[PDB]
Amino acid sequence: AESTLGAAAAQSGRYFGTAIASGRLSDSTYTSIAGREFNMVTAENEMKIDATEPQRGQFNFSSADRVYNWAVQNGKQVRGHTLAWHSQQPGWMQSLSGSALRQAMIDHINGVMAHYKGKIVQWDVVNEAFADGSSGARRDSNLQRSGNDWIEVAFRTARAADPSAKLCYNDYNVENWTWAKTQAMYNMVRDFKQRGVPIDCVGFQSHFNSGSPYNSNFRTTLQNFAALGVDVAITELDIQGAPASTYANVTNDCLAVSRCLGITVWGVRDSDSWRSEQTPLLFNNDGSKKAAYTAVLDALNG
Ligand SMILES: O[C@@H]1[C@@H](O)[C@H](O[C@@H]2CCNC[C@H]2O)OC[C@H]1O
Repeated sequence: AESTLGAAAAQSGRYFGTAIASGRLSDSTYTSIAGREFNMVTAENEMKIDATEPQRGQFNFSSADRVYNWAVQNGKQVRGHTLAWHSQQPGWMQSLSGSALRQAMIDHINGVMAHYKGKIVQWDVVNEAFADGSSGARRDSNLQRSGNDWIEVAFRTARAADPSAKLCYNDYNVENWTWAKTQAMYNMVRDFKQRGVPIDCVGFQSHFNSGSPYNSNFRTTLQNFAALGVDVAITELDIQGAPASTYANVTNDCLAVSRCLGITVWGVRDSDSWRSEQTPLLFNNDGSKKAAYTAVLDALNG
């Protein structure tokens, strides 16, 4: 048994990660708790399209490198998030459509992956391409309006740019095996594997709440995607109210699936959360451990 989340996960060959915000790297409580507890880092915002390419052709890795360098200095690996997404696009990309947008999407993947070549274990190459609800349709965005092949082209571009990186598709509301959105993602990955589209991993954001609740069939979802020949990862876990029971269920689901690489929670303290009002993380505002922290650590330790 180990006394910290990352070390506990590492005993079964897994990681335990968090999202890191560069502007908070001067906060001593934040940096010391995150340093101690996690062995994997995702940049919360700094590796997104707008942050990394604020003007077309003009990259800015200053804040991204602050996160990457903090991670490596503190003994963590890094998940890159995210190369192609409808949200947080810079204005210049929002205005593009069609073939011009396709070229800009490819150029953006190539430039960011070149900067980090060989240094990023997993990339969320494409994020949030499915619509919510019963349709299983693609989300409407400039990217999707450029053609159904946007996702496959992003993945082929990424495979050529950095053959060492594991290439992930990441989404939310895709954890419950019975949901239409989950099945749409399953059918896409299955099709990609049939047609030779490079995809190595699927990320399950795991933003659980009353409208999108945890279900024990998450373990079935994880198993069934692993059986397609991809790794699986829990990428942005948070749980409304932070119940200990659900936090332990999720942890045990990952521990039960050989190709589940690890778990990232989407922040450190409740006050760091994008959904702080839902008190959905493992640490209190003062940095003390919540009941859910103990439940996770115990589950990791068997
Ligand atoms: O700071 C906020 C981030 O936490 C938020 O991150 C997204 C959560 C949902 N899945 C994708 C993540 O990038 O993005 C908005 C930002 O304001």
